[PDB]
Amino acid sequence: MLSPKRTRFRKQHRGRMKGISYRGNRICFGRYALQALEPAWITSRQIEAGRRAMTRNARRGGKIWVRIFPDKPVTVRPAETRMGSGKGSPEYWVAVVKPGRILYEISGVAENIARRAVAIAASKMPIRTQFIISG
Amino acid sequence: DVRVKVILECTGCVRKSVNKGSRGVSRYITQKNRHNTPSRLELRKFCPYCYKHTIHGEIK
Amino acid sequence: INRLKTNYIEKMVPLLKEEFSYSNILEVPKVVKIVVNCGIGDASQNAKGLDAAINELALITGQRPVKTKAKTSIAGFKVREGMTLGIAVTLRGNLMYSFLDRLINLALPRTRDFQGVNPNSFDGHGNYSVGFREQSVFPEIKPEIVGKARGMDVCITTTAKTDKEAYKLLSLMGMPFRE
Amino acid sequence: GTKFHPGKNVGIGKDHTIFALIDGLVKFEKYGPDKKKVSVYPREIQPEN
Amino acid sequence: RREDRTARHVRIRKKVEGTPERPRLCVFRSNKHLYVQVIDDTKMHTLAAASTMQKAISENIDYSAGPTVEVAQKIGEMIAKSCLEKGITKVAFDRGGYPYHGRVKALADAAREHGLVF
RNA sequence: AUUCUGGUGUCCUAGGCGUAGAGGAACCACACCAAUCCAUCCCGAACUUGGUGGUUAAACUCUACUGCGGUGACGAUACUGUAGGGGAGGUCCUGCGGAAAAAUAGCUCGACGCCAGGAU
RNA sequence: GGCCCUCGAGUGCAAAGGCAGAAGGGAGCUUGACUGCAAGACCCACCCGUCGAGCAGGGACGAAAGUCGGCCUUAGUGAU
Repeated sequence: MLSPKRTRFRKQHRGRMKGISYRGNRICFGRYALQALEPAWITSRQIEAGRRAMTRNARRGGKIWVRIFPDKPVTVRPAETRMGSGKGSPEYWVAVVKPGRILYEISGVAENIARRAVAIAASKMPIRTQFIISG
Repeated sequence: DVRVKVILECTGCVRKSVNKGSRGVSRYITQKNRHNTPSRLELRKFCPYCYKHTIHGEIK
Repeated sequence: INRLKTNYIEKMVPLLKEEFSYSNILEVPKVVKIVVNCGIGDASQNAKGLDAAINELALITGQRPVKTKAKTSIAGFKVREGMTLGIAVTLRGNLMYSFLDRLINLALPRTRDFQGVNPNSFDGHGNYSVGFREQSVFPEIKPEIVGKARGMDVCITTTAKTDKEAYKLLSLMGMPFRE
Repeated sequence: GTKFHPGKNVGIGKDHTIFALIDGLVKFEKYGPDKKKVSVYPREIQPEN
Repeated sequence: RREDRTARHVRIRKKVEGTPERPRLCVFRSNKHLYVQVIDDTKMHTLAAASTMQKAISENIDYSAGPTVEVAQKIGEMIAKSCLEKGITKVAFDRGGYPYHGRVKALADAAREHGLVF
């Protein structure tokens, strides 16, 4: 659960997810990487669960990197309660991901195995991801 | 009863009366801290009945 | 006139021109001021021994120190001053050179276990300080009449640059070094 | 506060309110290092056809 | 020493120059050779000038270059002499970055007593 | 009429630093002393006063290079005015019109006005 | 005490906007925290609020030009 450490303010707005993610398009560390297509609000439970499942299929060697970190909070109001009377406490933290953004990077395994691994990591996530080789 | 408005009269135009152009004490009400400046204020100021620029004595 | 100051301007002016090879005489490294600091902590409470310490240093030369005050202690009081600390002289001119060389002759024989001052103890850009654990090094002090034994230091402020220039300046001045 | 600063022909008040002293058109000049001025200039001839 | 003195000039100038109709008397001072000049309202040109660098009274003056009380007293009449020749009564006397004490004050004294009341 | 040095602006980082060199005939600055004018919360460091016997070293002024700082396109792209369209999945696509920021090419080591004094 | 970025400090009290030889820090002298007003604007349903060139008198400070009718600005308040 990749939670932020004491941010400025507690609760904040929803905004929205216009535009393509331009910056997190490039690959730094890995040679293979998982990249997003549809925008979504990706919880830390979804990140961690992707990272675990991808790690399980690394096996002999090869290092994995995450490139998305949540930051934004989301509040669900006290369960079964009428409208109004302030906001609720933040339950979970989410990464606003837009189209064409890197989620996971990986290097140092055979292209056989990396592709197998990212299938599982794709299956754990809520969005239509895709595999990208470049580095 | 800690910081108080106070009654700066004049020592110039002390209370006189008769002869149409009546004297009529000028006055200024303004604030001082009672604790800070325990001795009474004694500022110089304009008084439109004196026509000068008198000493404005403090009282109560 | 002091034995340093008369010999300094006559003999000691063109001497350091040989080593460093300067253009003009004025740029040949020299002393601008001496600052005799004495930063006391407990003298905020009671400053009678501190007043005595003022008289101690003024009766060496004639020139007196200034009563130092702190940057920020603990007070709301904005219109008037904060918490006092200690004393500091600012020496210049003839009296500067007087106090400078007669410190080395009259005062330094009184300090025991004194091989000398540290040679590699400069700031970098040609300035220096020397610290003494007692302010009873001077000839005038007597250890029974003083209120409190409170040490001190002396800052030598020169127009120098390299670390070889300050050490050689002190050598020409006449200071008993270490190593 | 003084976002804009007072220029020529122009008063500046107790609240940093900037008001014109004379007739004429308003001018927002460039002050030097990253600030703004305001001066006022009357205009010579104004023709009507 | 000179570094700090331009600050002293700018502080006074930016306060002095701000209000219009400025026939200002600008005095200078130096280790050698003392100078002074009067400047336009719009700050374009200068109306009347005087100095120990100038040829008239520099040959009449005794001291080498001319920063002293005597020569300044002489200049204080000559600077007020040119102004009334031009036809300018009141001016705005400027320090120019020097504390108002000795030579500048002596200059002001002869400037006042001449007829040039500023 | 032209060029310097000293004073005053318009113009404010195409105008600022660094590096490298150069200037004392003048002007400008550092070194001499301080009864007195006057001064130091101490100190002629500074302010001030009286003198000159040194110097272009520091500052200041002037000539260079782009090392930095600064400014900075064209093209595209994001975005958006207006007229439409696709998706239930939450935003996307089109015509018509405006158009960044960033990045880079490249541009810069001031310009220009008046006055005082010197030189052609 | 020296060096180096230089305004990230401070600005009685929350924040925002401001403030360099300064609106920030120190000293000298004082009381414009003054009477009589006021062209003209801003803000608005009304009630209310806000800025004010300038003139008149009588002062303050300065050599002078000038600056001063409270506070660096926006809260510290109630009609009849």
